[PDB]
Amino acid sequence: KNIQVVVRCRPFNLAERKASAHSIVECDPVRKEVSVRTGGLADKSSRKTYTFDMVFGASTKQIDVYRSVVCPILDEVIMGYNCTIFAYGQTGTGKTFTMEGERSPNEEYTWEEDPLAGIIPRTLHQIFEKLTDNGTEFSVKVSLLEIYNEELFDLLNPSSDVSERLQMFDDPRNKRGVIIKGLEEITVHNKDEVYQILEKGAAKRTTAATLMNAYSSRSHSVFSVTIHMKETTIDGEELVKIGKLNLVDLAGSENNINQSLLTLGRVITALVERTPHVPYRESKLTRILQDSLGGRTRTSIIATISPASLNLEETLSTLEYAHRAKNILNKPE
Ligand SMILES: Nc1ncnc2c1ncn2[C@@H]1O[C@H](COP(=O)(O)OP(=O)(O)O)[C@@H](O)[C@H]1O
Ligand SMILES: N[C@@H](CSC(c1ccccc1)(c1ccccc1)c1ccccc1)C(=O)O
Ligand SMILES: [Mg+2]
Repeated sequence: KNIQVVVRCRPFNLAERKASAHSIVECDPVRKEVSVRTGGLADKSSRKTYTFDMVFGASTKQIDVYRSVVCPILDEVIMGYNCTIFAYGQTGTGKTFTMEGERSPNEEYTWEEDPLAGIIPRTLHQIFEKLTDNGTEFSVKVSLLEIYNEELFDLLNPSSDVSERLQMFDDPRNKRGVIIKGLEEITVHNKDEVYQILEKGAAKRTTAATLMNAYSSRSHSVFSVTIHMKETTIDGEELVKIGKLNLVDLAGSENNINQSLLTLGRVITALVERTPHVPYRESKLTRILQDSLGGRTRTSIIATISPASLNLEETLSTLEYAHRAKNILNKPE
C-alpha cells in the first residue's frame, strides 16, 4: 500500500493580517489539489500544482481532520494492524495543532468536546467509545517520548526531572523494531483517566522547553497507543488482537541538533529512488520509524503549510517533500 499523504493549510494569523499578507495557496478539496502562486510581482500566472490523497483548506476544523483521516486509520488499528500518522512542515504551520491540538481558553468546554482538540485526544476518546462494553475485553496503554539532539526524554515518566534520559536498543523479538529502555507506558483504564495523563505530559514538556534551546521546534514528539483486544466468540475459542498507533509530530522542516530530520529525508529519498541500503540506523527517529517507512505499518503523512506569500520557499519545499513520499510502498500486517 502506498503511504497516503494529505495537506493541511492553516488560516492566516493576526500578525500575518497585520502585515497585510497575501495568500499564495489555493486548495481544491474536490480535485484534491493544492496550487501555489510562485511568481510574486514578476509573473502573476505561474503556479505549481500538486495532487494529494486529500487536501484540507484553511476552513478545515479539527473535527473534519479526525473524521476524514483518523477514523478510518483507527478502525484499522482496532482490526489489529499497526498504523502511523506523522505531521511534517515548517515551524508555525500547525503540526502540533493538528497532532495534539490546544485547549480553548477560559474553560469553555470539556476536553472530550473541545473544538481545538487534535488527533491524540480525539483518538483516545474514540478508543474507549468504540470498544467499551461492546463485547471485547480490551486494554489501552500510552507512551510519549521526545527526541531532541538525538537524546530521548519521557514525558509520562513518574520521574520529576524531565531531563532523565532513555536509551534505544534493537528489539531482538522484532526485525525492524526498537526497545525504548526506561519508557513509561501508562495503562489507561478508562476515558476519565486520559486528561490528567496528557496534562502532566504537557507540563513536563513546558519544563523541557525552559532547559533546552529551541526545544519545541527542534524536537520530535512520538506518542504511541497500544490496544490489546481479546475475544471469545462462538466455539469458546480465544482470538487475540493487538493494534498500535504512532502519532508523530516532527521537528520543523525549516531545520546532532538535526540528525533525525536529515536522516528521515535520506531514508525517504532512498525508498523512493529504490536505492539498495536505506539508512534507518543513522538516527533515533528513523530507527523508531523503520517499520512505518517501507515496513509493515500503514503510514499517513499530514503536510502542514502556511498560506502566506512570505513562506513561499518553505511551502514549496514541504509540498515537494510530501508529494514524493506518496511513492513509498508499505505492506501492512
Ligand atoms: N488549522 C489551524 N487553525 C487555526 N489555528 C492554527 C491552525 N494551525 C495552526 N494554528 C495556530 O498557528 C500557531 C502555530 O501552530 P503550531 O501547532 O504551534 O505549529 P507547529 O507545531 O507546526 O510549529 C498556533 O498559534 C496555532 O494555534
Ligand atoms: N499542544 C499542547 C497540548 S494540547 C492538550 C494535549 C493534547 C495531546 C497531548 C498532550 C496535551 C492539553 C493541553 C493542556 C492541558 C492538557 C491537555 C489537549 C488539548 C485539548 C483537549 C485535550 C488535550 C501543548 O503543546 O502543550
Ligand atoms: Mg509544534
